[PDB]
Amino acid sequence: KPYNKIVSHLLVAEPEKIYAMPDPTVPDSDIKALTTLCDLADRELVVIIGWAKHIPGFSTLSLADQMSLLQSAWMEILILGVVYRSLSFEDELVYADDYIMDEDQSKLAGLLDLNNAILQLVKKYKSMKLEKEEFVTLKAIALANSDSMHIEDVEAVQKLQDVLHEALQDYEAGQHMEDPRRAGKMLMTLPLLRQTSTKAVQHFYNIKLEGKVPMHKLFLEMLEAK
Amino acid sequence: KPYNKIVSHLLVAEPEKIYAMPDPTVPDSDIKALTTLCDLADRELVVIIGWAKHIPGFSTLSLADQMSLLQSAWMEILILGVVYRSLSFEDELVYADDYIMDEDQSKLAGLLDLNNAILQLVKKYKSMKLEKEEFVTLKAIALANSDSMHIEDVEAVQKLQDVLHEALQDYEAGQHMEDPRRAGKMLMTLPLLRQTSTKAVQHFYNIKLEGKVPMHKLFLEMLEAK
Ligand SMILES: Oc1ccc(C2(c3ccc(O)cc3)CCCCC2)cc1
Ligand SMILES: Oc1ccc(C2(c3ccc(O)cc3)CCCCC2)cc1
Repeated sequence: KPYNKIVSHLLVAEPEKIYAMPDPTVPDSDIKALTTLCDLADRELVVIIGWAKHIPGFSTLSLADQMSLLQSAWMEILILGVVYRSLSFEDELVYADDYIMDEDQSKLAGLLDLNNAILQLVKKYKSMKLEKEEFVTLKAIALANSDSMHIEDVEAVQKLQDVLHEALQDYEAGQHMEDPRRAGKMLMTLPLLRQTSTKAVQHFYNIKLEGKVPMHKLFLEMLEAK
Repeated sequence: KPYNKIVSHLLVAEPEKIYAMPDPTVPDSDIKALTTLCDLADRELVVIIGWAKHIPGFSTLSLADQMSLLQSAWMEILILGVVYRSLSFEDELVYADDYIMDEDQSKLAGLLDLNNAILQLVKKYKSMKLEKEEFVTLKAIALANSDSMHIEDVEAVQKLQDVLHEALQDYEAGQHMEDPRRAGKMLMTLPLLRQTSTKAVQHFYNIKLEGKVPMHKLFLEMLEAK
């Protein structure tokens, strides 16, 4: 009756934060900002692949299904990270401790509209007082619930969805008795995450095609997987 | 302890079906198919505005907030309708009783990819054995949970979300004791609905800009509202 083991487990499995390391020799530009961001994403993708797979049941899926889930969910997982890191800030996005974007910098990078949607996600979670326990559980649910069209073992993926959903249910029933509908409210934040991810993928795909911003192999593989 | 009044109420508030009435004098073409579809959407938008509103609390919102919710959610509500009408079919979308699209017709209309996503929604709901009670409750939740950036009374909209969520919870606790997580599973279908809506809006906005397909005023107002 002290809280849910899956939640406890996801908390200890949480990766250490990564630095963006913008090149201090390079003049600030939209190209610099986008290059720095895509480089950070590439490195975070490695972390995410390693992180997944720790999710109970995930490593028992075929490598194909593991890949399918990751290829569908990666943008949502990246976005939920920057949202969480940004909860204590106002109108700023904490991509990394050394890379915090305000409205002006978003404009300069051509990301004002996209970043404003991310800020909408932040605003909603601030109102809800999203906890770390809830954040890690939602990242794992976003992975399991990512709607890949290419899944081999649909029943096994549904089972993963269920284990993680039950964990959220249990956590909320124990920790948040004042709100018998909090788990559901948390699940109801997922559509805006999906919407913002969908738009972010299209945006960076367009940037990929325009050919002006260098991108690493893994990030390109993940982008091209949609 | 017989089922939830909000669910009962949404069932009786369900609009009658509408016909597409493709013009039988016009040769089949992508233009004919898209014109017929946008015309059907325009007429369904009127129905949806009338339907909303019957949702408890909805008419008590400012006209601004009523409009904001409708302008954000309309595509999701239209899509959930064609999904529901299509549950008893295989690889076909029942836009209307007189307008059922198979894979070949989708290709001809340039909607193969979009319609395939809608078919993914259908497939998931078929597996879950979505009921009419659950369909109408999800349409109302999609309206309340539509993430407009323009809401005046955020607390009032959150209250609407909560009333409808509680209705789903209650319905599932009474009707589906075999699955204590069914309400949550239903909420977890909303991200794919949002994703498919997001893509459909962009697609028809592109068609709007290309200027080849005639569109009526209300449909244009709703499209331009995103
Ligand atoms: O932790 C993150 C989150 C998002 C990101 C990206 C991002 C996504 C959306 C956005 O509005 C800004 C940056 C960088 C650019 C490539 C896609 C992912 C990078 C690291
Ligand atoms: O009941 C509906 C549902 C969707 C539709 C549209 C639709 C949406 C998505 C899609 O893949 C096909 C048609 C018609 C074209 C204008 C947008 C809405 C019309 C009536």
